[PDB]
Amino acid sequence: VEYRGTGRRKNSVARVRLVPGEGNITVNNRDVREYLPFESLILDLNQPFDVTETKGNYDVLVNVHGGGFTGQAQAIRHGIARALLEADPEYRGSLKRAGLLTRDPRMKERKKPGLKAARRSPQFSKR
Amino acid sequence: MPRKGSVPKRDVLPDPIHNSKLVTKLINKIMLDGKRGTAQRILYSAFDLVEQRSGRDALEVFEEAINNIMPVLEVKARRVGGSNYQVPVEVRPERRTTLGLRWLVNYARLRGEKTMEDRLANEILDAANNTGGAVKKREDTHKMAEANKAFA
Amino acid sequence: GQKINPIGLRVGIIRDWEAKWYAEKDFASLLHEDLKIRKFIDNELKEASVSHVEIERAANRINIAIHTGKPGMVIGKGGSEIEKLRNKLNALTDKKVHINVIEIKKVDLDARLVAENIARQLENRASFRRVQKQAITRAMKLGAKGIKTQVSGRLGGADIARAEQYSEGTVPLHTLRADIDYAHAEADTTYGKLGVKVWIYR
Amino acid sequence: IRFEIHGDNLTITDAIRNYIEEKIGKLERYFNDVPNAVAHVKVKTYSNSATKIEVTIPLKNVTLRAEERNDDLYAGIDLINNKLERQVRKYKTRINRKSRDRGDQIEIIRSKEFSLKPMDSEEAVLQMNLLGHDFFVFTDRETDGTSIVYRRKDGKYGLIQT
Amino acid sequence: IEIIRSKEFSLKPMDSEEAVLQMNLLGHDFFVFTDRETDGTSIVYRRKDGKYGLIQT
Amino acid sequence: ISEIEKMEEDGLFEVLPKKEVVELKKEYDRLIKFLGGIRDMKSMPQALFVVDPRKERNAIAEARKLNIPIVGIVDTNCDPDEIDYVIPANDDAIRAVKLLTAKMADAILEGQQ
RNA sequence: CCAUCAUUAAGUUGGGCACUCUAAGUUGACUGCCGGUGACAAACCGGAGGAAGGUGGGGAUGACGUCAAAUCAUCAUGCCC
Repeated sequence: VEYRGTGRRKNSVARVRLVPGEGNITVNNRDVREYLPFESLILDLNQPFDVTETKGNYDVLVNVHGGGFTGQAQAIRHGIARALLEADPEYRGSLKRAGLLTRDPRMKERKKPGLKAARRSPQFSKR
Repeated sequence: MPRKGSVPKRDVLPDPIHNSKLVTKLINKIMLDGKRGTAQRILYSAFDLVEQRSGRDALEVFEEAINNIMPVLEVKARRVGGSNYQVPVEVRPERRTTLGLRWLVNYARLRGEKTMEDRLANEILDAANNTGGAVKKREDTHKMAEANKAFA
Repeated sequence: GQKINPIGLRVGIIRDWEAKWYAEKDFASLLHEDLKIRKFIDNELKEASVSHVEIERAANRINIAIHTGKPGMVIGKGGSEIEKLRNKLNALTDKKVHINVIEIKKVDLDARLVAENIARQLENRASFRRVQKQAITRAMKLGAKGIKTQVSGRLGGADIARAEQYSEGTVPLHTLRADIDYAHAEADTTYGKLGVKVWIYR
Repeated sequence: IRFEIHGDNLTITDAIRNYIEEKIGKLERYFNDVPNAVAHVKVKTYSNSATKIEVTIPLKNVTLRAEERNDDLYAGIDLINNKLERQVRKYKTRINRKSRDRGDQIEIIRSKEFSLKPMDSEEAVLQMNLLGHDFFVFTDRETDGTSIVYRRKDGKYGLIQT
Repeated sequence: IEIIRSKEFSLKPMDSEEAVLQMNLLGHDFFVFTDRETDGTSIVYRRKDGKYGLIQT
Repeated sequence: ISEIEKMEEDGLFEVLPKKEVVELKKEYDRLIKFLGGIRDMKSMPQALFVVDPRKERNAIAEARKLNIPIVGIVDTNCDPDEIDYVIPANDDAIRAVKLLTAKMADAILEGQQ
């Protein structure tokens, strides 16, 4: 059993799979606490399968790609959310109402020319 | 759009340790220059000294300390010209939450010790014991807005 | 305001290229051979009702397509001047093979012709407002939809320059569907240079 | 109250550099009682007609522009300082109207009048529908009495005679 | 055909407050009376608003 | 209106955007709102029949400039000077209209044959 | 680009795994769809429907015109030298 979902946020793609077992993540073939830096946002990263209560059910073992640590995280909780709707397909409203299953809504904004960087206009003296 | 109407205020994510929204909002205000981890580690080492110098867990102590910080009257200036132009106005509940967090951090940065390991926790136990520096400017607002009470 | 030229929006969006070759290595020098023979074709033809040219290059057989609102004048008398052009065009570059020419109907609805033939109605110095109105009234008479044209500097012979435009018809300069064609000529009147723009549509 | 002076094709002297600050400078120093600003003086010669003088003094809210197209660069500033002194008084009396004496501190039944008129009951139904009104009061054409056609809670019509 | 049932009433002088009282004591949405002080025929009615309206005829 | 209803009974209707379908139909009803009775009329009239010169004073002012003869229902608060062919009748009642505007509508039918 | 095969120095090699990913040619979001009491007058307000929701985010595009605004040193040319 391999329920393989994908997930994107902030220029960082994250594809997951779901092998049965218990809750244990193997992001880039290594431990999460030695890969994700400070362990705070991991309990916010466990929010999507919290509402389906499949804690001791699924090992995931993500292969992540690109971005940063808050771009790799917040993309595997969106990663397994596309995979949780092929594990519990009737539980789509439990994830739609609370968070995870929305999107990659927003990335960095374009630097316009004639300007310092990304909508921050430069200082002028004489008003 | 602050003249089409009001801006839609957005949701935050509560802390994992204390399971509190109020802790994460304290993380974001002590987050100087976008550094999330290097400021969150300091708060996670600025309530252990709280729980060392008092037996109670700090999630009780935090919401007990900020109640000696959060004022109930403030001053909004109305352009009346030659009048006092300082109307004592009560505080909305959203600004009631925020402005206590502001005074708690802005006077934690002006103590004798250098580490915010114990710059923060000293002012919390002062605010837990209704004393210190962030408490005494609430009384300064309660000696300013409560002195010009002719504009209720 | 600062209206940019209407072709520049649409090059590739709703139009195509006046040069359609490719060269990865040595892109620079054989790009100069284009505007060598964009100056040179504009030298000896000297308003032979030429609207614009196209250049395509492939395997040292480099093509040149000219439109020539008066066709046959570049050809000559049964392939005379078209062969008299390749006697110099094949010397300024190496090959210049397969020089040819196609024809266009509606000789003065292409905007390169419309700007040019009334700019040459200014060296004789006669009634610039009618020189405007000759172009507008004839435009949708011949089958156009929207017409717009102006003359900018030393207007009428005076000192202070004044723009003077005349318009009717749908000229959607901001709509990206529109096949707007403009042109700019350099009509001298021996008291400066008059500038004249046009805008045709369909 | 500096003077970034610069002349288009005119060499600036030093006799101008004392005549400016006495008139452009000092007569606006006692205006704007908290001053920190920079002036700008252009002198643009035109060989065909004359010179011109442009003096721009920006401030907190409203700037101060004036122009003279004279050729005398000493008599023209006698008119620039005249236009400058007028514009400051416009600015100050705009903001010196602070002195304004401002001292701080049942069921209504709307009547709709109608004039009673004689008609058929069918006519009263027609006119009542043309307004969507649930009540129409008229004098009956044949009976002569005051009649009220109304729409019941039934949705059917009822007729009252008063 | 449509039959409109007539309810005959005899017009009487009273206060507007009295007309409200009597109209409520029947639950009627319309009460027509002659105004005590103005002398004119008045119709107190309940609007689609639920509020009262007063018409003078 | 002789063209826009022809425009959607044939093709050139599937390729259009679904909101341009709306304004081509939002134009379509608003034509037959005002010009619905002038659907098949292509020339000037030779007589005009008005129910009220007060509320329809814009029509009567155009009638007297074209020298078109005019007939109309007038009453109190109506000027009979601009009407050449005067019908004094009531105007704020339906049967006063309908049992009087029908015979004038009937007046042309036995003028045909 | 390597879940399932391993001889992983990782050759990401053998097969091709082509599946996901990525890289490019196209289907789709508009007040289409409901409810308000809100009366029809469009909107607004609150839902659901999709990943996306109210010109989605951003770019390009700058009306008539104002300033004898700025370049005769990118060029081009009237006049003067």
